[PDB]
Amino acid sequence: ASGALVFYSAVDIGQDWKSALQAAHPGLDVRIARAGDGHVEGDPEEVRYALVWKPPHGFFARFPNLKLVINLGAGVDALVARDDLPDVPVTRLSDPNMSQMMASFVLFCVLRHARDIPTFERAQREGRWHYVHPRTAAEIRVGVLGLGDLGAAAALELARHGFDVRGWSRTPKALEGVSCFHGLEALPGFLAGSEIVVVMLPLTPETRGLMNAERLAHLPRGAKFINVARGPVVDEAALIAALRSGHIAEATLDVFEVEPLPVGSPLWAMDNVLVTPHLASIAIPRTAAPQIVENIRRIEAGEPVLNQVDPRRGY
Amino acid sequence: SGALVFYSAVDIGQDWKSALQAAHPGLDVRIARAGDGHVEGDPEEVRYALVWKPPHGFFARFPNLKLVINLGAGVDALVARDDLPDVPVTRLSDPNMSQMMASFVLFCVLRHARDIPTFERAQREGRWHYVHPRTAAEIRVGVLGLGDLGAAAALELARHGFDVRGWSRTPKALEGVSCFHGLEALPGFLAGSEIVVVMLPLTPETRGLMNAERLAHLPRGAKFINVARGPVVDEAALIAALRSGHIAEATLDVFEVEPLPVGSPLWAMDNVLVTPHLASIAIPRTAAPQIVENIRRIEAGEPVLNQVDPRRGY
Ligand SMILES: NC(=O)C1=CN([C@@H]2O[C@H](COP(=O)(O)OP(=O)(O)OC[C@H]3O[C@@H](n4cnc5c(N)ncnc54)[C@H](OP(=O)(O)O)[C@@H]3O)[C@@H](O)[C@H]2O)C=CC1
Ligand SMILES: NC(=O)C1=CN([C@@H]2O[C@H](COP(=O)(O)OP(=O)(O)OC[C@H]3O[C@@H](n4cnc5c(N)ncnc54)[C@H](OP(=O)(O)O)[C@@H]3O)[C@@H](O)[C@H]2O)C=CC1
Repeated sequence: ASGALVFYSAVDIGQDWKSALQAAHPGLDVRIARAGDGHVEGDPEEVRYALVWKPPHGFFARFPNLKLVINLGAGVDALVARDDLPDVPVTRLSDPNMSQMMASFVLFCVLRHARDIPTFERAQREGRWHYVHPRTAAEIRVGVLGLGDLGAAAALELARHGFDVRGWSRTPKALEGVSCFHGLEALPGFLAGSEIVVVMLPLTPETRGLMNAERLAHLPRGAKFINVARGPVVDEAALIAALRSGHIAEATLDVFEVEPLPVGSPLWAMDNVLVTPHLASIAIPRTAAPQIVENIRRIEAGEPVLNQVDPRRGY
Repeated sequence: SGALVFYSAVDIGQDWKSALQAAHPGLDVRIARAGDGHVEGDPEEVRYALVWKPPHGFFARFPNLKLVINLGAGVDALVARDDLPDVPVTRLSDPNMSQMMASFVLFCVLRHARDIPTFERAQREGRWHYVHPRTAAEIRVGVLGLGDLGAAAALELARHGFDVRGWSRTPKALEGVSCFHGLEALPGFLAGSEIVVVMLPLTPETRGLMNAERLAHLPRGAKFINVARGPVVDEAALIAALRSGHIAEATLDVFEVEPLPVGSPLWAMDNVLVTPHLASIAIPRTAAPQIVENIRRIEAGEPVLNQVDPRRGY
């Protein structure tokens, strides 16, 4: 006995999401809220599901019969910090296609550093052919901070390519072919062995500024630093200082403390830093829709929903 | 077992010697002198030769040679020699080398597929510009050559969700890859390849295969990767196709003349990535086992692994 789904995003095409959802669930009542103020036509009491990205303040209070919130990203740090969040299950998008895209992107980042590509790019700009003897993957230790839906998938993929892979999480995890560390006490040792490090942590009060000057100093000199998580997990000023002193040799950064990265940032002009504009992975309507309609079915049947977030923890 | 002679001006003989002796205790390994190939000891005891571009007449020093092993996966220079002895000729081709090449090809493809050169151009201008990412399933990737390296790369590309196709001389079946074969099918193979990866050996048939005409069969805006041999591509024709925008971007590990001459237009192109011929390499420790296994086989009268056809050139 399905109710209506309301959609809000200023940065996603409502019609694409609507078409995909209706293909997965014929006859689903989908209402596209208006960008900016969230105004939506129809009876708001019929709305039971909300698929959103950064909706206006008070948006959820429009819909008193809301049974389910779905964030349009894998991250929920802004959503869970809201004062108007209703006391219902909160879910995020986290499908195998998103997983694959993120894992492939992380692999690209790691391989790019592992195969000395920034050295060749620097040399190419000078018109210089200079052979550098390649290293095998087995020689290189790669650490993944976070072993969740995305982090574990990336770690497992890195392991397939022959890297000596390690992972860090909050609680114990077993992951075949990956050296698993857990807890804050183990973090220095985890970092000490990570020649290449990949940040795949959600942003929470515990992770905010985790990679500060002290944590960066635990990485071995010449480490390669990749952030595909959230910018404020890293103390950006401290990363810059560590890049400038040569403690961090190179970095690939998809996320930043302030996005877009301000024009004045020293990171722009550094030829040992690769800046991507926060697009490591995204949900695609056609492949994201099935899990959404499955959660609609579950909420109406009284079954527990997939990909539920803990609003207190923030992931 | 007889003695193995080693020749290379660009590989450390001691590392190869140590690895071979670990895999085959007591193996008589003789390091020939760089430049002229002079070696101490009785040359009649030498039965195996592990070489990279040895001097002219090098093999004629060793009349009891039973086996040649090239220190690369490619053998185009070796098989063109007038002094090559009529014995089995093998190349290095181990699963570690395979993995390294496959990972490198994956890096190249992902770099193009995820629009990285666009972000690098933008970064150099201090400009933040979002470009909506494409799923791997939307992107067709073609691999020219489906051998030890080519098939491994194609299979890896398929794991990442790309619509992968492959081209070879004779029919091949490769799970999850659209296989084309023969010269008649090449235009159609290329026409569907948004990203193309050259993984062909250099032979008279493949030399200049990717000429102006073949490049024109690729769709406009194609991304072009060469990790094979430079002369498979008509370099001047590639440059012209880059300049006209028919080829959007390229990643080139190999060139007609290596090192790439300083005057080449390719150096200064921000849509071209130049790497200095190092896509994949043999590592002594993991390459040695197959070499000592072929020594065992040649002495037992068993057929050798990774034999090349000197007439065909691979
Ligand atoms: N750049 C981009 O475009 C994108 C970025 N992201 C970001 O990636 C993040 C990761 O996604 P995903 O893997 O699915 O997240 P998950 O919620 O599935 O997993 C989070 C992981 O982080 C660990 N973790 C959380 N807090 C701590 C802590 N204080 N100390 C140690 N480990 C901690 C968890 O450990 P445990 O389970 O034991 O608690 C778990 O291993 C998202 O939250 C989002 O911020 C996601 C998609 C795209
Ligand atoms: N850049 C670098 O650092 C490196 C480059 N290489 C290069 O990679 C090349 C390929 O390696 P590898 O996969 O092991 O080689 P293989 O010898 O195992 O396979 C060769 C492939 O090329 C195909 N082929 C040959 N001639 C033609 C033709 N005329 N038309 C169509 N297809 C053709 C073959 O088809 P069929 O099977 O039907 O015969 C086969 O699939 C090597 O020759 C070497 O030059 C290798 C390692 C490192």
